[PDB]
Amino acid sequence: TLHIYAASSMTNAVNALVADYSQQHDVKLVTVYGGSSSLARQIEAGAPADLFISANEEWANYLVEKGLVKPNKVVTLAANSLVLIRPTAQPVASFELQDAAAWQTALADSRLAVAQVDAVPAGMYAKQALQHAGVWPELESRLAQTNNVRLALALVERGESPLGIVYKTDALLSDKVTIVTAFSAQSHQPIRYPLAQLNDKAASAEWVAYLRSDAAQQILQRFGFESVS
Repeated sequence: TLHIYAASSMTNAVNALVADYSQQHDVKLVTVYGGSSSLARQIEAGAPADLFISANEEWANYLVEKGLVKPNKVVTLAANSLVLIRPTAQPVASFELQDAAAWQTALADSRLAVAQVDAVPAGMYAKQALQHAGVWPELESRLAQTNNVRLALALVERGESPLGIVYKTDALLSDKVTIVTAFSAQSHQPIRYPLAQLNDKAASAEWVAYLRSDAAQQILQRFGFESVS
């Protein structure tokens, strides 16, 4: 039994990857999805985990620093971009991201859906982008912060939040939301997903080899992830 801990934004792609792999190989792959920060802290506490996929470099390096992953057992798997979404049934024309007043008009009496901004990668990237737009001090007090990016997505899908900040890949799989605009590359740190191998089991190594292979990369591309050079 292999235990894979993966950022919530990886839910669908890892499910697809497990499915593809599981036909050629007689191994039981068990998956746990959640915010990358929470997953990492669970692993640090001793949770059985063979592999970890984070939505930022920092949480995988956290495990290296603590001595639970060797530095050469982390490889970058994929990249993403960050988007502003709305519920499909609630239209809002795009606006100047640096226009704090246009944010407060779109929000109206609601809150901006984001993952927890201090620790969850999607929240950290959101905060960076809003800081870069020059609108953070205004929006600071108008967030609905969730434990992971998929819970942020769901607030928007339900129409509870009229705007949210998620990854491009999260929007792409949902018909209940529409992309308002994408944040610029300059607005946040490049979104990169490391894959950390937490032990030397042969099965962990063969999984990693598959995840780095062309077959796995084609699946990640189809779910909307970006390649890394």
